[PDB]
Amino acid sequence: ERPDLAWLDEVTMTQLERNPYEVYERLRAEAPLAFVPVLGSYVASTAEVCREVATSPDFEAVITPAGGRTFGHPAIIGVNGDIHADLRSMVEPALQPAEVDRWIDDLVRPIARRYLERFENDGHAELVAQYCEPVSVRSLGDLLGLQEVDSDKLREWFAKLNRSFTNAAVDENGEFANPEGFAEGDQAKAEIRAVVDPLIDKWIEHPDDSAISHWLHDGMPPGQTRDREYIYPTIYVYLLGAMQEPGHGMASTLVGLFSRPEQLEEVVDDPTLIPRAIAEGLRWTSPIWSAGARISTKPVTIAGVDLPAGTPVMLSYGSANHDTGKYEAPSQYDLHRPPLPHLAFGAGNHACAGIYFANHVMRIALEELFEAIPNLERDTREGVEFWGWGFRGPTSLHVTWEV
Ligand code: HEM
Ligand SMILES: COc1cc(C=O)ccc1O
Repeated sequence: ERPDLAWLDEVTMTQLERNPYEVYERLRAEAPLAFVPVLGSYVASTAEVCREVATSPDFEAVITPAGGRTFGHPAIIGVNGDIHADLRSMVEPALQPAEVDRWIDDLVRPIARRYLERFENDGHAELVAQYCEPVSVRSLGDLLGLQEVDSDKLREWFAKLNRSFTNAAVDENGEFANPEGFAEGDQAKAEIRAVVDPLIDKWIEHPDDSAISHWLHDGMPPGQTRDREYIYPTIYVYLLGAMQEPGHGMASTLVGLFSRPEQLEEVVDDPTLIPRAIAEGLRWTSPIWSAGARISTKPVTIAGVDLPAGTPVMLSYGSANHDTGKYEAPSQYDLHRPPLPHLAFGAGNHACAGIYFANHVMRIALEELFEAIPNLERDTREGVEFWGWGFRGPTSLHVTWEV
């Protein structure tokens, strides 16, 4: 509807999935808050606007249309008030820093070693499928109580939920343009139910130290549990983003380091720099790139746009993390970038609950990788492609090393 942005009418969903950075560079300059027709929503592209919307008292949580179609209610990312307070209290115990420090090393390090031992003497590997994704899902899967669900299956589930959650394209009338793209999300949920319903049956009668068992029991009156239908949407939140994003983050960090071979050498030589390398990695390609949204609760003015009450705004944190008002040459990976705040974990009341855990998973995984393969190099015979608008990461990461 905005005349000078008529070019946005020609932006396609495929373009945003393959490479959103050119469109979003224009948005950050022309319209930090803009309606994108193919997404059917206002989008916030700059750090100032994302931060304001995510922390404003005049906005509250909502799920995107395709996200809500995929997860239903009450997904922790999309609720407010008393329900959100309860779901936050439910997930937070195992994520508390002092608790994570008690067991994170004994959890992740043996998992990383197990997967590394399968290929560390081959001289070649595709690290997304052989290392980054397995370590991410096996670590969280064991924490949750899903020890008997294979990492192949956890990876398949987050991939299907990813595509369903981000099936956001809409047509002229604002209707989903690809309604059949939700079917594999529905099929993944059906499989998850078949596996998890018996585990919940068991945990209700025999609680244990698994996180989902504690979700059922913690804070409840004696003999009561949270109803499974009340917690399943937050289980899906985990089985998508919590399973996927640490693997995305460590892979993007590696791609970034490979693009700066001098900096990769530094980090291999001095592993205490791995946390700094990961933080730049998350800024450089944010795993949660534009998955979330807020909705206005009152009429509000943002970036010169007068929004009525009830207006959704998508939070494109991955674009915000390339805001040239903050960073110099943000499209380049730079380990020695001055440490600044970033928005890869969001902001406000709905900011990431698992930051401390996620950073440790990524750190320990990179530590063990660089120890087992110090002469790791990227297979330049292959190129690295990134995919995703809602969630973004490399689709593969071929490497080689002298055995
Ligand atoms: C590098 C890995 C990760 C990244 C980049 C990431 C990023 C984010 C982002 C951007 C949000 C939305 C924040 C907002 O809307 O302002 C979020 C929400 C959330 N994340 Fe993380 N995440 C990561 C890993 C994890 C892990 C491993 C867990 C659990 C163990 C987790 C648990 C959560 C939860 C529960 C929420 C919802 C918070 C709420 O709505 O109140 N995250 N995360
Ligand atoms: C932490 O996992 C999730 C986070 C988000 C944030 O927008 C969306 C879907 C997810 O599964």
